[PDB]
Amino acid sequence: HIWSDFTTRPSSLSIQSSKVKNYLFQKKASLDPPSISRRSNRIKYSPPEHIDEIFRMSYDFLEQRSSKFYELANKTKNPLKKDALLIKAEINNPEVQYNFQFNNKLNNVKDIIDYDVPVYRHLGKQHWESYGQMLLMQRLETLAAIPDTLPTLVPRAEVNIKFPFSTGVNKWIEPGEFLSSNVTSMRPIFKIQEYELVNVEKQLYTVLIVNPDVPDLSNDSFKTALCYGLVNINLTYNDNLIDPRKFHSSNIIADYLPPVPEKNAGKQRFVVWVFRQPLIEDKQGPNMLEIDRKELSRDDFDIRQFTKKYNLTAIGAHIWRSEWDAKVAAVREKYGLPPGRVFSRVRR
Amino acid sequence: TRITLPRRPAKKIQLGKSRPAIYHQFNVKMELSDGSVVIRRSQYPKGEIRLIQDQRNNPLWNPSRGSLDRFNKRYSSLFSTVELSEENKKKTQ
Amino acid sequence: PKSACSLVKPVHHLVKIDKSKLSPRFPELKYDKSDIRSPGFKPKDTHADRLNDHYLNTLQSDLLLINYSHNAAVVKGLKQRAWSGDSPYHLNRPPKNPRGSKAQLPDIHPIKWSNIPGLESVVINCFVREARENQLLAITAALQLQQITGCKPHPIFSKNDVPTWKLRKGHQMGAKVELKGKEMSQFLSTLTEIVLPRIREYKGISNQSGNRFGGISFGLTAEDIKFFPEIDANQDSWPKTFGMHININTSAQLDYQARTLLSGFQFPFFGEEK
Amino acid sequence: SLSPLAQRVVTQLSVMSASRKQPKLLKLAREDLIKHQTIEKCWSIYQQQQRERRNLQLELQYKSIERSMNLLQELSPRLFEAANASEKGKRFPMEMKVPTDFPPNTLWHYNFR
Amino acid sequence: PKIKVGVLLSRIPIIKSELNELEKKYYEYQSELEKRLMWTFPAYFYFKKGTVAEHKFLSLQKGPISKKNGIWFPRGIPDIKHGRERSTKQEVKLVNRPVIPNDRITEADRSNDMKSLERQLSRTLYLLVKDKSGTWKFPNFDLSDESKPLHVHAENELKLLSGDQIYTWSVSATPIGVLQDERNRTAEFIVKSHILAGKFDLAFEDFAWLTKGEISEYVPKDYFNKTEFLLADN
RNA sequence: AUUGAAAAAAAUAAUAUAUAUUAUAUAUAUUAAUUAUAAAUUGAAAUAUGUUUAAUUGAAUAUAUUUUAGUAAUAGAUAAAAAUAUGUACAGUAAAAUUGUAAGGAAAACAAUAAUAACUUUCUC
Repeated sequence: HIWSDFTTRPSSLSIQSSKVKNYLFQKKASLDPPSISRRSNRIKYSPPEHIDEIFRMSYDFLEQRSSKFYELANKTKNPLKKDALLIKAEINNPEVQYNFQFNNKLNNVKDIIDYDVPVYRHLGKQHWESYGQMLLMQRLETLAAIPDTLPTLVPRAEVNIKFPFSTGVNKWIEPGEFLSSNVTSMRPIFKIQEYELVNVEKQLYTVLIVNPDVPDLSNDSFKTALCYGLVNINLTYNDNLIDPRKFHSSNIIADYLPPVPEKNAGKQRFVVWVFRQPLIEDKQGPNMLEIDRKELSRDDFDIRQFTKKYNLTAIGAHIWRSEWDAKVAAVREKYGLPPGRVFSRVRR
Repeated sequence: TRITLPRRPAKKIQLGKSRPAIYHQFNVKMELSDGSVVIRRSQYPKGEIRLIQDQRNNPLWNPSRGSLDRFNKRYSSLFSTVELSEENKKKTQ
Repeated sequence: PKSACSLVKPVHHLVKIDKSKLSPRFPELKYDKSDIRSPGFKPKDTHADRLNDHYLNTLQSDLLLINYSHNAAVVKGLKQRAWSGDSPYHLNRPPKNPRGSKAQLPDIHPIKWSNIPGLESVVINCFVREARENQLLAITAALQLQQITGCKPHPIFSKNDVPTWKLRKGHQMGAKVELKGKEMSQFLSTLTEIVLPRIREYKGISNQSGNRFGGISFGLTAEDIKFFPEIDANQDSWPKTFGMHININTSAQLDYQARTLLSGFQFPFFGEEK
Repeated sequence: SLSPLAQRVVTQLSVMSASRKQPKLLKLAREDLIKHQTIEKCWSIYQQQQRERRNLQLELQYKSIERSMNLLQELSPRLFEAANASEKGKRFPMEMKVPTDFPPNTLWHYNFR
Repeated sequence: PKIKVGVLLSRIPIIKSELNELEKKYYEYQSELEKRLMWTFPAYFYFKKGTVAEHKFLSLQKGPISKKNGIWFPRGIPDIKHGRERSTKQEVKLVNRPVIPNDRITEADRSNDMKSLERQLSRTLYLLVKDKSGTWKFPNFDLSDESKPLHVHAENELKLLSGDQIYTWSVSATPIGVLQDERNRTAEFIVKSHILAGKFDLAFEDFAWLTKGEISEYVPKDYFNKTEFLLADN
């Protein structure tokens, strides 16, 4: 009985609720489901017949399978293979399924869904692929944030942004949203959730928010603008919210300048990109990198060139898009930016 | 001229809400010609049927192994083979 | 409409966007029909299928043994022939159609452990021709079919028009039902045991019957349908009764293999084989 | 309004129809739902295993046949030829019936023809 | 090398295979799920109103509890259509003789008679034979003539052994496998064939009809390994 | 909430209530419904109140109050039978010819008829 053992196995694989666990594992269908909170509703409810004995048999079967997998898993040396074996062992565990399905994945509590555990991480990845990743990809393609900034994306990390400091309200930004200048007045907060097996201690990350749609009247086209640039950030599967708490002033290659779209300049895409650092062998600890702060410019910014220079690989992305409103002038004034231009309504 | 049942407005089955037609079926025991019983699910309400003419008593399915009745009844005293031999001269045809 | 020009734009990523999942319109429809949460849920594997079990145990190995031909290579079918490039008019020319046929024919593979012939599907086509006069006859035929199978029939409509036979276009006329898996197996078992022995001068299925590739068929008269136990048990309820065609579809490469398979399930075969 | 025949047709139609004959939807609790999932998944796995076992067995049989036929070809050509014939019209014997649920009165026939 | 003819006679099962403990329970659950989801029995069709047959059916049945005003129904209000609680599973209780099926276990099975053909009805029995030595094996025959085909020769040999009690059917002319060895420079080509209707009963001392699980016990280990896959598990 | 059975909570989504913000957000509670809709001196069922049989429950029967039966097709995002011919969103592929099959025949309906290298997941030697 491998799934009842918790000597070597993490605590997160168990259900933390006692009542639920008891309901799952009983000898007869006597008890009533903890999910149904109300007495009358519990009374009304009737579970399907014979479900218990069969369930128990299924558990035994899959428990045996897990145990067999574990016999292989411990003998394995290479890490990715071992992780895969672990996943195979525990993915069919009812308790872990319960944990994952019916508790929040975004702000996961460590005791319930631990992303340090490989199985839970795999589940989270699968969930991301099912909806959120596809949506992100659609928003990147439709809005034309990929070819315009950075050729392609192979989504690996789930990136979610927030604007807590400006207004007060709590809301994770859906990709391709129209945010007010009040909302995006102060800086955002990232959460880079990584689902691949990666060296947590060594692996650093960079985060770049880029505005491809600021108008350049000499060229009669647009230019990029690095609105916010962080480097050498340390992520951990559970500890992953990039906040002023975590990153230091040394990490900020270009400190947050807010979206201030001009009147009739149009809708401006702000597409955050998340890259992981190149990992160097034969060097213990996190390998930093120095950025030439005079070389990179904010008013015009070759993202692709920058990536080429520092050998980055874009793992994640997110995007919002701002256009002119009444408060952009106020935002500019607060930041000490100039009055802000006004263009002709007609694109002649 | 054409005999029909004229249609009423159709009931809108919404997408996702369509349910599969699980007809009411009883477990029915068929005893064949011999005593071999077989269970089959059936819509007609009859728990047990016993069959007279099956594959298990048909010569095609096992080669290795009431006018007539009325006639037999009312010509029984005579007992009607020997009778065939008696009444079968094959000269005239 | 400003234009009718259809032109799908290329993309800049290899992620496969399932558009259905991004909507919030049909939440019940996002679940698979196999899933318990879907309204489309049905218990599939309710009891042990008997004919299927028999096939698995006895027949399949025997069939494999029969069909072994030593160092048998693939026999390619009739395909679309390319032109020899002996003229510059061959250069963007469509390929010559197949030799005998207009349509291409499939390759016949050697039978191995993977591709042993087996039952794939049964279809019970009942087109009642008196229903050109009476629509109610089609309904009765459909009911009969349902009774026989334990499966939901689909209505057949008159696809064509013709004056000689008093037939309109778009008129409900009989019904069909594709049986698959366990219900189909049951239906076959009933046919073998109950119904076909009660047919008087029944020699069997013809050996000249069938597709060129793994499909065999035959038909039952209105006299033959009264032997089905669901119809037989209430002869008062069934005054009229309709014949039917029975298309058996196998996973057989050729038709003789399919015939052999059907014989394994106690179907008699009488005629001179091709 | 309607004839007796029309009525009977309507009744027949109703027998087939889902109109006012079907129950409520099968709702489950989350724990119950999980239990169901675990039952189904395990079953599916078991079925797959069984399929592989049977498939493997068939493959093994095929290999054995191949081994036999090569040997036969090597040794006795006539015997090999006899073995490797077209069995086009081969018919399973009508005595090899599909096993019933319960057995007959006379289990086995000792005499024949 | 000497050509020899192996023969294994396969008596096929005459009834359904016995379900596994896991399987049975699962099937019961699926049946109960079906019942829960099943439609109402349309009794109005199968039983005509104002008839003697209907009345008996009605008597057999018990009706559902209807909703009635001014009463608490703590299991929800009754949802009824065609006289069925929609919220629950429906149960419908139903020469003139009761169909009584025969016992699947037999007299032979009870006694453990290995020579009998009626001893296992749900399994595939295989004819085994014991030679002059203590070993068991599938019937071997010397093919000296080599004029006739191999499977036909095997069948003839079996018939000779029987004294024309046996009635066999060769599945094919192709041999299923070979048993070969270096000590005796021979080659036993194994044919497959099916006992249809007869005794065996009889150089060989003793015989038996056994399943795949019992053959392992009887026969040697190497021999079993050679010829395991040829035999059906059920 | 009362009723049955033998401290709590940690998703999505929906519903109810509240408030945050020149942000259709968050918090707490709960998981309803899901193929229905008026009109039935006649069928069927339940419950309540009586009476008789073997304090008791079953069984039978009377009245009252209800509930069911109006029996009608699509069950699938349906896909070349016929039907809403303009919008939008999602998805799919036709035809002919050939081989067959109960009446069926040149001509009614149904079935079948090009290739899987590589890739992902699952089980397995």
